[PDB]
Amino acid sequence: GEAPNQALLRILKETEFKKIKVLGSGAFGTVYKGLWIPEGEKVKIPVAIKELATSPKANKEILDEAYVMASVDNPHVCRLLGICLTSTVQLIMQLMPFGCLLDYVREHKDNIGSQYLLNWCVQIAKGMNYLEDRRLVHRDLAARNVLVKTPQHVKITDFGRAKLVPIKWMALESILHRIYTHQSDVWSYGVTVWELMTFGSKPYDGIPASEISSILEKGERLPQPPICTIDVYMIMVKCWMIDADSRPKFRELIIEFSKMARDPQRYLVIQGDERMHLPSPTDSNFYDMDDVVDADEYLIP
Ligand SMILES: Cc1nc2cnc(Nc3ccnc(N4CC[C@@](C)(C(N)=O)C4)n3)cc2n1C(C)C
Repeated sequence: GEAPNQALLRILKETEFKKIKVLGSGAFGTVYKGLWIPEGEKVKIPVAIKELATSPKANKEILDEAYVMASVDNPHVCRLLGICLTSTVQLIMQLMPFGCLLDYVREHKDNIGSQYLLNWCVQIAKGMNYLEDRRLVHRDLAARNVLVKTPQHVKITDFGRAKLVPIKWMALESILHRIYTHQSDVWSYGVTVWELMTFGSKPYDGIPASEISSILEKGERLPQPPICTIDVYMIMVKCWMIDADSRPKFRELIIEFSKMARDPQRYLVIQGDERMHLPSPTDSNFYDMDDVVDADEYLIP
């Protein structure tokens, strides 16, 4: 029927890695900043360790996420580095030093220009088009689930809902009939773009989740962000059509945003644009430090 999933689930020893500090704590559990020094490899890989109370059902949920996360390999998608079989069960992931895009745009508004915004859109569309190739429906795309490796490199994450509720990011078919397609992820992509273009605003702020279904049914949509030209807003609007097949395809979104990213100032109007600066790996003290290699450069055992 379908193609066999030959992905390798890597089991890592507790002694092979160390927890440095806590990066975040939520519904899932706690994420730690860590270092992974494999076997006798003379490498130090900066990692993020996701950790869970212990219950059999919670372990199933974390192992389902590990399954999906180990099954992906794309420059714009977060891959699972391995798992550690403690009583708790820990997921070892790539350290994304700048955290989530949502908090990033909120904290750096005064230094984010049209080039970065448009490049981010291209990058998310690429990651999403890859998930579509792998026949994978995300079911939770949002600016909080896009992580920042460097200000110039972002990746899609959170496969806790990914298959083969976040109302304000969902397509109408999903809210009304629990239908989830790749075109339903396109609706979520539209909202994510709106979150970036507004510098991290909350979609439909003050409006309760039960009112959203009616609001969308009537024909109401998220407003035009002040920096958006009709060109960019038209794209957002198309991702929010009632007819799923009328919405753009991710491959088309790559093309559309790429054309626009070649002339950013023509599509986004930002006060003091281009005079803006963000940390680049060509900056002083951007990075013991000896033998530190990024996960993207550390391949196989
Ligand atoms: C503040 C912060 N700094 C981070 C550095 N690196 C990662 N690394 C990764 C890589 C892939 N996936 C994830 N996780 C974080 C928790 C997750 C379940 C989610 N909802 O974003 C996916 N973290 C996550 C980081 N965070 C989280 C808590 C948003």
